[PDB]
Amino acid sequence: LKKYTIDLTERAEQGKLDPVIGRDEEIRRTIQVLQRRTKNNPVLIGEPGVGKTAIVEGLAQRIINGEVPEGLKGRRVLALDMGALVAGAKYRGEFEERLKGVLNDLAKQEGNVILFIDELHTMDAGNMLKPALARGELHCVGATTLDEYRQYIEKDAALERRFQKVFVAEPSVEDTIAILRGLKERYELHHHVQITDPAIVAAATLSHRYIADRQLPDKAIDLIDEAASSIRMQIDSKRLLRNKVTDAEIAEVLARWTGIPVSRMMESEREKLLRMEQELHHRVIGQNEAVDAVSNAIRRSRAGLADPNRPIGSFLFLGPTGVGKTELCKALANFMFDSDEAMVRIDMSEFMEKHSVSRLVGAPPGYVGYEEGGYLTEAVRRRPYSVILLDEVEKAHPDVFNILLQVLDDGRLTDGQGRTVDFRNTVVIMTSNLGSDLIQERFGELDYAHMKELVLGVVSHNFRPEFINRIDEVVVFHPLGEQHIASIAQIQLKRLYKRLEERGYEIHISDEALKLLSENGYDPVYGARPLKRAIQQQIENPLAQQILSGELVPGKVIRLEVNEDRIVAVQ
Amino acid sequence: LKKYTIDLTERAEQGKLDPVIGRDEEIRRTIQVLQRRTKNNPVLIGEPGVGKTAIVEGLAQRIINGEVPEGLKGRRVLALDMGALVAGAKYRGEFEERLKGVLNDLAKQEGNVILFIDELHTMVGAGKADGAMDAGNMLKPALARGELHCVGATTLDEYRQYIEKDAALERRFQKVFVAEPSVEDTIAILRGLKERYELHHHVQITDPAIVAAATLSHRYIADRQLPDKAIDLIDEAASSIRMQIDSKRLLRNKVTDAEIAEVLARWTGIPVSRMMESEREKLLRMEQELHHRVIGQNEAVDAVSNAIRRSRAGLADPNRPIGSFLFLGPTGVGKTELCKALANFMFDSDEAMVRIDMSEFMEKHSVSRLVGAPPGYVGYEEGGYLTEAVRRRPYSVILLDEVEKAHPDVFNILLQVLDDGRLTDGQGRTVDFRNTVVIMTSNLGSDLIQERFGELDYAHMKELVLGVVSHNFRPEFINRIDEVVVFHPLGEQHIASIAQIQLKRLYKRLEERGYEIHISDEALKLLSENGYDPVYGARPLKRAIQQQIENPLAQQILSGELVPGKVIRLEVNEDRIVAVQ
Amino acid sequence: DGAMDAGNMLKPALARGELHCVGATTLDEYRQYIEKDAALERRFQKVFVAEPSVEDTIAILRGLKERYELHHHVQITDPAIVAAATLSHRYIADRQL
Amino acid sequence: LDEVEKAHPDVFNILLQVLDDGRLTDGQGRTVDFRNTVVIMTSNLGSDLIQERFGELDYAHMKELVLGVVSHNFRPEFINRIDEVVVFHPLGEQHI
Ligand SMILES: Nc1ncnc2c1ncn2[C@@H]1O[C@H](COP(=O)(O)OP(=O)(O)OP(O)(O)=S)[C@@H](O)[C@H]1O
Ligand SMILES: Nc1ncnc2c1ncn2[C@@H]1O[C@H](COP(=O)(O)OP(=O)(O)O)[C@@H](O)[C@H]1O
Ligand SMILES: Nc1ncnc2c1ncn2[C@@H]1O[C@H](COP(=O)(O)OP(=O)(O)O)[C@@H](O)[C@H]1O
Ligand SMILES: Nc1ncnc2c1ncn2[C@@H]1O[C@H](COP(=O)(O)OP(=O)(O)O)[C@@H](O)[C@H]1O
Repeated sequence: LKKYTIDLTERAEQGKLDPVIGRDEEIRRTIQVLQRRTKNNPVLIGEPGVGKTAIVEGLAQRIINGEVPEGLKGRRVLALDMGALVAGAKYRGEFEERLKGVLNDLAKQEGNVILFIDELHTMDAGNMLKPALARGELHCVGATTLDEYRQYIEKDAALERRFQKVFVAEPSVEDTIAILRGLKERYELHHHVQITDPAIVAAATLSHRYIADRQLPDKAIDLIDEAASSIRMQIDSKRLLRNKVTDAEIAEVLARWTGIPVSRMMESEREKLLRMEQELHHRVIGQNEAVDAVSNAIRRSRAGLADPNRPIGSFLFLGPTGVGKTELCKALANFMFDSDEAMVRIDMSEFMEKHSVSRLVGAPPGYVGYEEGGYLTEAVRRRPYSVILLDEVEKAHPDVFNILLQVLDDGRLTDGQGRTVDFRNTVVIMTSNLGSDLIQERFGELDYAHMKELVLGVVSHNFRPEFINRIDEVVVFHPLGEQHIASIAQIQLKRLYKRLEERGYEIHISDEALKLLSENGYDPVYGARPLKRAIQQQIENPLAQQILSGELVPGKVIRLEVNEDRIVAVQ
Repeated sequence: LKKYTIDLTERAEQGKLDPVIGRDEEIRRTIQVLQRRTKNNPVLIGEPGVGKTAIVEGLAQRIINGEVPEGLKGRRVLALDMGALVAGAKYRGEFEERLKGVLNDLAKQEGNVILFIDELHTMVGAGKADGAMDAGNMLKPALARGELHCVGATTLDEYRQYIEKDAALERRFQKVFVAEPSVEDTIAILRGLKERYELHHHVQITDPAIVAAATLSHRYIADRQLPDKAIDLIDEAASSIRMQIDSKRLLRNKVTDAEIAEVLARWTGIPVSRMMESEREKLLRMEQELHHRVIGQNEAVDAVSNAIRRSRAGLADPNRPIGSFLFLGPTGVGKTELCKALANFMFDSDEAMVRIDMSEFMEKHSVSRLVGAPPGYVGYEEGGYLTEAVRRRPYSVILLDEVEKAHPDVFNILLQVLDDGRLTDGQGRTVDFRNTVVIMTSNLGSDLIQERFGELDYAHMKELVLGVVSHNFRPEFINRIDEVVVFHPLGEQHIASIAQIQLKRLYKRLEERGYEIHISDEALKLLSENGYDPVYGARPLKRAIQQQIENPLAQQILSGELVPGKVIRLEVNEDRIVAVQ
Repeated sequence: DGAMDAGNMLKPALARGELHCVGATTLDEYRQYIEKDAALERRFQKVFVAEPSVEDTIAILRGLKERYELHHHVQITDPAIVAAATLSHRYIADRQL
Repeated sequence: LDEVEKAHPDVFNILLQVLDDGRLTDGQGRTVDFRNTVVIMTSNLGSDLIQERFGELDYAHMKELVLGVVSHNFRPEFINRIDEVVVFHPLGEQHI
């Protein structure tokens, strides 16, 4: 009288119920599937929350209270017994006599009571229950993932005659909100535990902004119970306690593997004075042309106002290439993602094949290579975070020109196989390499508001008037002078400093000594690409010549001399 | 034997088997094979959901009820499962002791047992690990000696690449082809099976919901086979109504075709559900509902709305698409816009218009991009641009844009879609255009269409343009077109009515932001000077919002007097327009 | 035949309720050796904990050096501690920090 | 990696991870560090372009001439991850 008897009258006697809130059009689906006789086995597929707990607690609520009479109620079904199957059985084959005895002797009353079985994926998933499922015995409620469903339950053929994929879509933030609405039946009457409104949402907002590889509600019910365990054990660690529940309880639990505090995890209405001066302006004091996209074009995007089907956050940003684009697309990702993952560069410069059809926005059939294709074909299926560049589109023959008009408008959203692409959180920096190549020489009297109307007015509409008729905001990047790269040639040398103090050499360099490099440094054609090899050929390959020779001993700082026709820093 | 093989014959004595209706030529041919001396092994070759598992359940019901010959009288139909034989077979020859345990129990039965191996292809290469196969190589002597009576039931392409590759096992089975029943042959299937679903659901199922469970399944569900979806639909509908009596004559239990097409609209997306909607309001106003978003073009809508009424009355050719149109005429007149309207009428989504631009098919090598590459060539398993798109949406308006810019050898690809509604892919699969509307815009006579529209009233643009310059020299393509449609160019009467739905669909959301604008009547001809074009058409009107109305807000930010919240006007002056707060 | 249940026997303390577990073991050996036993990993939920850092294992090495200075009778110098954590992290790849 | 231009272009995506990070994923999912190897790729893409170098090409413009022929064969993300593209001159009479 122990194993195969579960009485569901007890569930209101002990309060053993965790109520489901949010899923009703995805659980009444698993009562539509279950009520059939062909394919009457719902297997619940996806992220958690249901798992044979929504149909069993959402079943006694409509019978015992008494709005409907007794001539209609009577759908009293039962639930899973799984615990004592493998445990307590010793032999080979005498384990099997318990599983055949649990299904055959529930037929003592000619089908008076029916039964569900839960969580069938393991193999008990079609080795000992397969005649028990094919004989039309009783119907069960499965629960798999999506990939473990196509491991076991769909490349079979005799099992999908009864099972069918029931997918649940990714849930709200209000999943654990009502978990702590009812559960004060157990918390305040005997322990007086309060958890405030900004403390339930705090452990649940971690999905669309913080980390998006993991599901929400597994990360919500566990990071509240650890934050609520504060009082009874920190009083046993051998004005007294904040009884006002704030963001502090979750932050001790959440930030014990990151290192970033509360201060930028709840970016809010007044927090936008605090999110101006954190990481963008300590690595470099500057790069304040692109701060406009987070100041005036941010009000209609992050307050529930992001309309994806017309560009509102698309602030246009121009310049040359290799000159500061790729760092800011990483440093704005460093300002957002707390790390480095934005690797995007698109140029239409030096490739002449018929493969420029797939680099647009995807390949229609008749091609080779859909797995990579173009770069933007793969940059949403990898992860939805990428900052799209557009360079050097102005050179090919004019049959290829006007295909840039189709994506920027509200005509069709242009995905590839049925799942979405990014329309809301992308700043597009493009590159203008028209006659701004002779202007890079001097930094005296450069135009900010004389540049784009009188220079561009007479040079654009001779060959093509359909390019700048839309695009008009032109402001230049930094002109390549002396001291603005003397900061940049210090950034690449200070990662040579840390490369060198690991072996005991601290090298200094003067304002005179690093503009010795500037005669062999930058290129107006490539940007700041020949800066790094100029560090190798001028100092770093002569430096390793002297570290190995032993004439630069660790400990003594060395200075330079001006000398004969090859310029190296010797004693 | 009793550990693996489900006994179908004692599952028929309890009444647990589905009543099998019909199949008496495929059951008799099965018994004709099951009574052979050697190789008495039928294989019920069909397709998924044809009824080949419910043929042996109509053979096992037949042995008990006794309509079998003497010789099959009193047999047992055991349903061997090759998934329960490779179930826990970890070690060496744990599988082979399961067959040779089953095969030696079948020899103790001295031929009184029929063995139903459902899905024989799961037997080809079962416990195969070491080398030589172990399931259809252990049965191979007792299959050829006429010893174990093996009713197989596989599908035809699972027979083709599993059982036909073992040519020594392919001969031990006799193909009893189970063709799927027709739409009238599955009503009698479902008329007798309806009571087995009435007793399970406690739900009354009318034969109106059964005569329409099969005509709507066959017409609209094309991937499945017929007595699998027609019984899926009634089981889904009886479970949809089983909610309405549990929780919350007018609280009904009856299934009618209202509930059957509602489940099928919830499956595929075709809303032909009930005419108690505004469809009675819609079926004769089918020509003027297009006029809501196709301004003018009375010859255009009376060709497309009369052709898609011709098929909703069941009167059109079922070996031909719903409409085959040649929309030759000027650019920006209602050519591409009507097909969006025709998709937003028939399949009520203008995203169901498969636009194909035939300037991408300028040269002759680029014709296997539409139809698919042959076997062995690049882009074979990808498919074609037209055939795979119609396999995505078989219910779509195909727009073939500027077909005069195609190669002449792409109209040859487009002779079979028009004549028969078929196009074979490069992989030998045929796609079915019988539900699509193939509309083909062109600019081949547009120089002579535009000059004579206010001269030759409504019919002489059709005649006499064909033969001097236009398409008659390649004559096989003209007569396959359903209606050749010429487009009269737009005057000022239409572009005033065409330039009113620019923001009409976005109008129904953006009121509380601070925008509601009524019609201003002074800047009407500012857009009617660049937009109303006799030569280039009304397509520069879409740039006449991107160039005329939307400019001095989104770039005039930094000066510091114009801020949004005030609705702009336009008046006829030399203004460089102002905006007062 | 009837054996092979060293962990199965433990679970009659889970029938008691007395069975308790803090799984700290090899992760992929926790996957394929706890394969069929769902009654050993009932709701043991994914909470992060693994290898440290280079400056975290310098504190490991600085407190453990007295066991290695007295086993070998050498004087492990604090440059050798930092260089053992930085260079092994950089160069040795198959091993953990 | 000699005769590198004869490799299929799906081998350069595998080779790119070597020059990007120093890592390369084994087909069993093992990460192999290449940060202490010297990876040399021998190719002759600009073969008939260096045979005319003896007139007015002293390895500065000649480096950019062969990197025009090579950029038609290798991806631009691949060539920038190469530390040093080296152009070999043809051997004179005194070298033989
Ligand atoms: N002639 C028939 N009379 C009565 N019921 C039928 C008939 N044909 C099919 N059915 C029923 O319709 C369904 C058809 O499924 P099956 O009989 O298994 O066909 P099937 O060919 O085996 O499909 P698969 O893909 O191989 S499982 C079952 O529920 C049958 O009971
Ligand atoms: N919508 C929801 N309503 C109520 N509880 C939820 C909801 N979503 C998640 N949960 C909680 O999250 C936990 C998920 O755990 P579990 O159901 O074991 O995961 P799985 O479904 O993957 O087996 C449950 O304990 C449940 O209480
Ligand atoms: N703020 C900056 N100002 C100038 N140059 C920079 C800055 N940040 C990075 N760089 C330079 O950009 C170079 C990389 O540019 P390049 O290789 O031409 O383009 P990409 O990285 O997009 O391929 C680095 O060598 C670095 O010196
Ligand atoms: N007969 C018409 N009815 C309704 N709108 C029209 C008509 N003719 C032109 N238009 C408008 O003109 C625009 C034409 O744009 P576009 O599609 O670029 O031209 P085309 O159809 O020639 O390719 C459409 O957006 C449409 O709103």
